[PDB]
Amino acid sequence: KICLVCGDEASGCHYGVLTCGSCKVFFKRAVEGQHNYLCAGRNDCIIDKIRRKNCPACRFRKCLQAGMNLEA
Amino acid sequence: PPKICLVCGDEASGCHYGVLTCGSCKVFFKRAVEGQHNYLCAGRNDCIIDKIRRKNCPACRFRKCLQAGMNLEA
DNA sequence: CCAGAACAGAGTGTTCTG
DNA sequence: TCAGAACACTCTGTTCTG
Ligand SMILES: [Zn+2]
Ligand SMILES: [Zn+2]
Ligand SMILES: [Zn+2]
Ligand SMILES: [Zn+2]
Repeated sequence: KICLVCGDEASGCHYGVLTCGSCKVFFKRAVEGQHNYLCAGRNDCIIDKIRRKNCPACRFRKCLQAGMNLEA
Repeated sequence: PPKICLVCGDEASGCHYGVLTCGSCKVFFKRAVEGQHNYLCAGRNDCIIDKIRRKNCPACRFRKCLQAGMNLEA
């Protein structure tokens, strides 16, 4: 019931990992797209519902470390 | 040499709300003071604020504005 | 149930003005 | 001079569709 990325209420298993709908589309957009993501911190940034917009670099790292896969 | 924003280090357009700043930090500060927002640092509150990363942490950005002396009083 | 599309909002940064 | 209004943009998030 809890997104393994941001801790928000999960909508199901997306791309191999239990996640919220916001993290689902964020991950796909991050993989397929082109951005400039740069951590302003130490790359330990806290990712939760309120702060997940703060550091997409760390959020995307968490997605990957959680094992999210587009071909899953 | 161009003038430098004391908040994010971008090119400064002049002195805004008491401090030499870029236009983006000018309008960011006004909106932060007047508005209701959720600003919580995801870091240690030491976050780097520059032109590229200034959008990352409005909490640290606002802190820098205040520490630089920005105010609406004059 | 889930992927992707369609739709919509938050926050930002610029130009324009007196 | 600098403060304010307002538009357009990016990144984001929810509802809809197959
Ligand atoms: Zn999530
Ligand atoms: Zn980070
Ligand atoms: Zn600035
Ligand atoms: Zn911060």
